Amino acid sequence: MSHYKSNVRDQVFNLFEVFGVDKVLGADKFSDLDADTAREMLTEIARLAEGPIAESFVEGDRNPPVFDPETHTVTLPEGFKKSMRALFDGGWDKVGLAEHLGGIPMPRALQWALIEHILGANPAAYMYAMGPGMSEIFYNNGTDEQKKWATIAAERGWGATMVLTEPDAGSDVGAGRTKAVQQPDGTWHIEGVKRFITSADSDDLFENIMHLVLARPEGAGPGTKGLSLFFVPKFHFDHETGEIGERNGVFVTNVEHKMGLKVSATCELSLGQHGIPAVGWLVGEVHNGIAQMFDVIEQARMMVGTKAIATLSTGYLNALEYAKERVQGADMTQMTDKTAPRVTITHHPDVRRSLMTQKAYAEGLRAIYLYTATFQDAEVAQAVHGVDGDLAARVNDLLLPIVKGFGSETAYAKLTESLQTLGGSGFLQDYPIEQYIRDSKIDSLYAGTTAIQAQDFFFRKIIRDKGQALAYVAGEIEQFIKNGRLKTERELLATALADVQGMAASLTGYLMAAQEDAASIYKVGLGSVRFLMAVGDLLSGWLLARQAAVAIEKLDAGATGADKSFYEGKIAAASFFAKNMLPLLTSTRQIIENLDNDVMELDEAAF
Amino acid sequence: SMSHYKSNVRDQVFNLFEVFGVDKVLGADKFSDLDADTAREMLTEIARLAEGPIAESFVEGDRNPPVFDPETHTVTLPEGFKKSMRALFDGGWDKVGLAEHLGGIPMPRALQWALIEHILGANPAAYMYAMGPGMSEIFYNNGTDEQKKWATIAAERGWGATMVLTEPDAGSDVGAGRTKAVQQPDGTWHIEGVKRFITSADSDDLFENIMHLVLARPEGAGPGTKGLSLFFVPKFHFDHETGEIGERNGVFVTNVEHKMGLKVSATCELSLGQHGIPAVGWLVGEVHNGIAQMFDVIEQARMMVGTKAIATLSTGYLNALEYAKERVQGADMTQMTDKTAPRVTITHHPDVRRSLMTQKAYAEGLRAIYLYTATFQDAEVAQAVHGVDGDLAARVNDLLLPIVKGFGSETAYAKLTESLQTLGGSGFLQDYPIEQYIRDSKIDSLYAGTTAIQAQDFFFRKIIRDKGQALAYVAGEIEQFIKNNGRLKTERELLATALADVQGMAASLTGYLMAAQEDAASIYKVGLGSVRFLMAVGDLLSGWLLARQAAVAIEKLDAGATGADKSFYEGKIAAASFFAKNMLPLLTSTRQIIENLDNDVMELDEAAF
Ligand SMILES: CCCCCCCCCCCCCCCCCCCCCC(=O)SCCNC(=O)CCNC(=O)[C@H](O)C(C)(C)COP(=O)(O)OP(=O)(O)OC[C@H]1O[C@@H](n2cnc3c(N)ncnc32)[C@H](O)[C@@H]1OP(=O)(O)O
Ligand SMILES: CCCCCCCCCCCCCCCCCCCCCC(=O)SCCNC(=O)CCNC(=O)[C@H](O)C(C)(C)COP(=O)(O)OP(=O)(O)OC[C@H]1O[C@@H](n2cnc3c(N)ncnc32)[C@H](O)[C@@H]1OP(=O)(O)O
Ligand SMILES: Cc1cc2nc3c(=O)[nH]c(=O)nc-3n(C[C@H](O)[C@H](O)[C@H](O)COP(=O)(O)OP(=O)(O)OC[C@H]3O[C@@H](n4cnc5c(N)ncnc54)[C@H](O)[C@@H]3O)c2cc1C
Ligand SMILES: Cc1cc2nc3c(=O)[nH]c(=O)nc-3n(C[C@H](O)[C@H](O)[C@H](O)COP(=O)(O)OP(=O)(O)OC[C@H]3O[C@@H](n4cnc5c(N)ncnc54)[C@H](O)[C@@H]3O)c2cc1C
Repeated sequence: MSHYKSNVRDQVFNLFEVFGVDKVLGADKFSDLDADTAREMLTEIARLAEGPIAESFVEGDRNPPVFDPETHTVTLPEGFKKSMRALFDGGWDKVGLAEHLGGIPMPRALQWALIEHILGANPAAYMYAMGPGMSEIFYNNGTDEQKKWATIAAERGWGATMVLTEPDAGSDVGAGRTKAVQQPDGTWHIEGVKRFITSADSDDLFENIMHLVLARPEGAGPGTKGLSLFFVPKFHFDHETGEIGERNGVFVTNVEHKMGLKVSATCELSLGQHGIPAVGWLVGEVHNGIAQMFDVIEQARMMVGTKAIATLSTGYLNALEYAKERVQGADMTQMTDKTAPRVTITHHPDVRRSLMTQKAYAEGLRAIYLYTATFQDAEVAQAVHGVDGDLAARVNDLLLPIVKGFGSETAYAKLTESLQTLGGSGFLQDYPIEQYIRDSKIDSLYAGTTAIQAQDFFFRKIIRDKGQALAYVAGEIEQFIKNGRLKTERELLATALADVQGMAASLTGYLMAAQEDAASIYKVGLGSVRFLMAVGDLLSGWLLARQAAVAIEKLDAGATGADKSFYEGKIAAASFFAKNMLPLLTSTRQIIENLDNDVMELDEAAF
Repeated sequence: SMSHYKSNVRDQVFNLFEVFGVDKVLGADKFSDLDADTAREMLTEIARLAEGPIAESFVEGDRNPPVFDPETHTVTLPEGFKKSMRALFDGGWDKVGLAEHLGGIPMPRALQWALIEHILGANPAAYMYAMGPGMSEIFYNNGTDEQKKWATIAAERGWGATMVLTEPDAGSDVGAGRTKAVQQPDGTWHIEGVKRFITSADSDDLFENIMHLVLARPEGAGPGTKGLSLFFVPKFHFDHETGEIGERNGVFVTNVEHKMGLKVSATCELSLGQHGIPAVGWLVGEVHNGIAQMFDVIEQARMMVGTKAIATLSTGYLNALEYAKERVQGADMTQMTDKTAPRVTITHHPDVRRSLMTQKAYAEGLRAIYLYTATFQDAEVAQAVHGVDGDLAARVNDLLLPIVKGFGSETAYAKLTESLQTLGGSGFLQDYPIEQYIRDSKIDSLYAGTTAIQAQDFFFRKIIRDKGQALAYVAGEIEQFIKNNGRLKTERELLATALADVQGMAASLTGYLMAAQEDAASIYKVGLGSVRFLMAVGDLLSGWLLARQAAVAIEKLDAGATGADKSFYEGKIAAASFFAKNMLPLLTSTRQIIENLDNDVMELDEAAF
């Protein structure tokens, strides 16, 4: 069929058998959505993804968008716009939208499971379809008058952008210099150049685009605290009827040539530089821009991590299908007999090692983002964890940089194994793995680099949090550890939990010691990404072991056939991950415990 | 990026002269007519040519890739890339290390691969196209007297060459190939089959002829690699006396692959005797010894591929470093709470220094590894610089090749991830060369034998079949460095742990092999651990060679180095110390993992994956 190989079975196993999300289906906010309907929804969008969405995956990469300087617009390849129309015609751009904007109320964990299929099949398609979701964010932060415009924007399916980055302001958002000048009538004129804006033009997919633009009001203070957020539409419109009016002064000037994700137009965006003003409306009519924009960034970060995990999953399943059919070499137990029967390559230990590595990380990462999503609804977190609203928000905030940072880094790294499994054929564009790699490289960069994820995780999600979310998660792991067929895995998990706790203590010591010895803080920076990755590995190992515990229960109860095979794979993956990935965390702890500032004191000229 | 290529002659000369003492042999015996000054001038010259005319078409070759005409069975290469090829030819760089009697300049292999590194960093496909004369020398070495005259012609005319092994069903398992050879009464052979993934099988109008060295199975020969013979199959027939090109021979490209990277290297389906015209082949050396003869070629290809990956990581790192030096973003971490603190260049950030020193230490440790390996590729160099005789040097070179290839390919691709990350969002742009470095280097874990095949060769052939003699030699050199100022005390302690870890890995895997005498399935544990073992030995060699470099750097600083020299030597100490403290300890956990491998993953139903 298509390049995209989906895994609804594993999503349903997580949602229902592991986390118990079906417990809230049929109750309260989700009163009208039952478990059967949720499963039909996943199967339906999986088929959409495997069909018309994936159909244009190759085309978007081989025949990428073209910038037109004669009109300051972008043209998209026809096959990809056909895929977009399939997404829209099915109403999938209203996934998880609030009911009053036309959505179907559902748990976030189900919402992200639906979205995984789009991100695996053609992830730029989800990015162009995020308009109604961003209109909901504008609604939540807007005045009563602005909530009327957001409703129009959602109902009409306008596109949307998030507009922060400038040539000199990427990780350091607060350095932005785009300016906002209030006009007598209460609107603002926005002036500046922004860079790397995803979907800044989208051909004729939509009748309008809502740009949500960070800019600094004249006279405002420095840094991110001096930023405000502005609603800046591509076209002016009638605030009552929605009728599209005159062009607004916000124009793309270039489209970047990228390693991958080529069909996502990534644009320099000029505001008020082409002779008409870029009129913006202060969101909520309050000056609170970085806090408002982080509502969007949080979702972008969830999407980026889920995208990376979706891509690893279809990479693994492509590699697995290939390995099952590729005949090459003799069985290793017959390697000295040059007339021995040839075997398929799944018989080779290094290939089974590779495949189980891909499998355990893909499925561990899926469990992680679905686990994370179970904290994004108060009702779900109460129902399935017994955790109240405040703690749930802090745990979600803790896990987001794991989904994003650990997800992006891990998926790209393990796709290397997926390609390797194809041999020389993995290097061909004939197979989709090399495009998976190119498309996923950006996931460690956009929505905040890995280093920024790791700094967020430690300084904000742990230290500022006074460790409360982290202690909750460590307690659940400890509970699992304390509890026969999983005794070895629980012992390996106990070592890994202790290692992560040791890392956290060492970095906390380096931070606290910076009050008297300022350079001590550098050791936190030196260790931060490795710590983030260690926590990701610990969470993967724990959730895999929890899956294997469920699988043991189901096999004991008499699972047969394809179910039995699935459950056997969960036990194998949990055991392989505990025995081959978790122990490296001990060496990483000892490395972190011995970090020093030699590398910081070295003259720059010595590099 | 046009001038994408950033060279490092200074580090090459440091290794060649200050660390390994390869100048000990320059001006003596086989190298009597090449002195150290000349060697350094050659490195400077090809590095300048690489940074200029060769690198000039690096982007062009990827963005305007070769185009196949299926009716002429030929490829057209972009003009800018052919201009780069002519610059290489006009300088004689396709004859680096060629025997004097073939028109070469005799030189140590360590110098030859250091020269080639610059071409591989600037435009690696250019060197692949230019390997013809080196092939001709291998053909010369393996040929009859008469073939030696043809090889001499081919080298003097600069013919291109290919190595033709792979078929759709015979990649890792070379012995499965079905291409056949049909003996003719006059002693020639007619070759019949379809080969796949053949690099340079057509090369536009770069050459007047191409020598295809083709593995094929004589009718009625036995199975496996042992049944294969090697055939000289020219693209054009030619006058065996004068070299004048004659009738087109029956060997035709029928497809050119669309690849992730290395796009300018035409990778070809090659049809032999399928178009009603015989593919005439001449039996190499007029003996049936094909897989042994072809491994002369494979050995050089594996060395090249490892050197290519390392060359590419080096320029990726130097590009990231020059970017990081200029990019202002954020406040110093000591001022992160003060939102009015001065902005700093990103080399001030701990994670960026960590990233950069990771790239540096791996790029420089890998350079030391391939140059160390090359010092064993001449008996006279191995004797002068290491005091080892010809037989042990060959076994040590053989031990190290899968490390250069397997560990070099895997490591370079992985650490280029850090190089790209250093550029931030800009690293994802084609405006910078790192994303093409990544795509171009992914192939290096695959062609010339996959990493799994490298690790299996390393363990079974280069350790077990060798009775551990080469490994024991290397380990003994590491042990002596550890035993020998206490300024490298911590590094030596860390290397001692890493050496014991690698020895423990080797003992575990050897134990699994011994157990396979009793339970055949125990051998699977060797396969499960083999790649991790090969990578561990690479880390150990990197950490050791960097520490040796640190010891020389300490001597030079003590003697009073100043200026740029001083900065260079300080960076060697920092790299060796960073690598010992951040890379080597992981080998302890890897050893423990290998000590506990089991066959659960082998017994699992394939359906459960
Ligand atoms: C259908 C479902 C319902 C509908 C809604 C859901 C749909 C969502 C739609 C969104 C889609 C997104 C994608 C859009 C389409 C195209 C795809 C594009 C993908 C990626 C695109 C991008 O790259 S956008 C640019 C991303 N840039 C970054 O992420 C910035 C990276 N740098 C940093 O994060 C730095 O660390 C910052 C900038 C934070 C450092 O500045 P600072 O030193 O001033 O920060 P601070 O002092 O630490 O805190 C300042 C201020 O900021 C708030 N804050 C910080 N960190 C926060 C986190 N992690 N979470 C929330 N808020 C955060 C905070 O208000 C703080 O104030 P205080 O609380 O400290 O007082
Ligand atoms: C000194 C520096 C100066 C150098 C100058 C440069 C000169 C080079 C010029 C090049 C000419 C132009 C060429 C242009 C090409 C440019 C691009 C190249 C890109 C890479 C292209 C490729 O990929 S070519 C295809 C590569 N294929 C492989 O590598 C094969 C992978 N599979 C394996 O290796 C398997 O492990 C094999 C096939 C070996 C398993 O078969 P088997 O089970 O039958 O093997 P065995 O029983 O273990 O051994 C059989 C036979 O083979 C000999 N042998 C095996 N392994 C050897 C090694 N490592 N080294 C030498 N010989 C080896 C051995 O003869 C054995 O017989 P026994 O000795 O055991 O009795
Ligand atoms: C495909 C793509 C799409 C994008 N889409 C959008 C979009 O829709 N909207 C938008 O607003 N932006 C968008 N961006 C911008 C993107 O978020 C930025 O590229 C990213 O935040 C990194 O910023 P930068 O590129 O300026 O890199 P830099 O900030 O210059 O980072 C360079 C290097 O320095 C490191 N570094 C920087 N500061 C620190 C620090 N304080 N501590 C430690 N290390 C540090 C980084 O980790 C990185 O390794 C997009 C980018 C890409 C590539
Ligand atoms: C760009 C490019 C250029 C090339 N140029 C040439 C050339 O000039 N000449 C030439 O002869 N060939 C050439 N090749 C072929 C190349 O050497 C083969 O692709 C390579 O040997 C792998 O073989 P394969 O692709 O058939 O993969 P397979 O052998 O099918 O390997 C598939 C997977 O199975 C694994 N596997 C296979 N056998 C075993 C085993 N026994 N034990 C454990 N794991 C195993 C592999 O490691 C890999 O992960 C080229 C290939 C490429 C991609």
